[PDB]
Amino acid sequence: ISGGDAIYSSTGRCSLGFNVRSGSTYYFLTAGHCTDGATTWWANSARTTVLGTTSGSSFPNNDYGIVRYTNTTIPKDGTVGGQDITSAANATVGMAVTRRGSTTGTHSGSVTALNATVNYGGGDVVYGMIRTNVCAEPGDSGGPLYSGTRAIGLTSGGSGNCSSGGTTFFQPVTEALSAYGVSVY
Amino acid sequence: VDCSEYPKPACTHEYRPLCGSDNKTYGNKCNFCNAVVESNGTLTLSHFGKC
Repeated sequence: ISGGDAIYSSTGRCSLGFNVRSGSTYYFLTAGHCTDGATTWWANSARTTVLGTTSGSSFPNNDYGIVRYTNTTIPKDGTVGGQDITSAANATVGMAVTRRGSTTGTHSGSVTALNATVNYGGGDVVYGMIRTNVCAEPGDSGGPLYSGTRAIGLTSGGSGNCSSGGTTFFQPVTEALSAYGVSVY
Repeated sequence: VDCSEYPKPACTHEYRPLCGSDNKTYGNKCNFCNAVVESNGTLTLSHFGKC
């Protein structure tokens, strides 16, 4: 399983962000709004292949979460689909980026703004977001935003769709890596 | 599902589908409610889950 692949909780489906680790402990990052209120995660809709259990969740304000792998046999590739990821970096205005999600697959675009505030309503406000002109749709939450072999962010939300075009906001991955003391590989 | 607090300028992208009266599966409640608004209140909920 790798970045962009589907992940299922008891409530719905999101996408895996990046596979990360600390020492010899493996986890995966995804969106905080996906980990919020979720305990167990499965690799399939049938819920027959377990992945692991939620170890941390930060949403709203931020939008990241981390899941500790409990499945010992499933391959945990340090890639996004076929793409190798070797490091993480900070987004910059004008940066060419690519997102992969379990619903829409792979789409590209550019970073159009930094430190954006997104109000999802009902007091669910997230800050410090990366704004882009990349589209995304339901099911793509938590998927990776990368640039070549560099990990950049996690899909949070936005407007529009892939047919008409849209605006998607991402949580900077550097912040999540620091919070949990993990790193990509 | 009530769409009173809509529209909303943005939605999170988790997948928990709803089936609209237009036979389109809406990916989540925020997505569905924004469409209802855009439809000037003509779109309604058929049932929960995919169409």
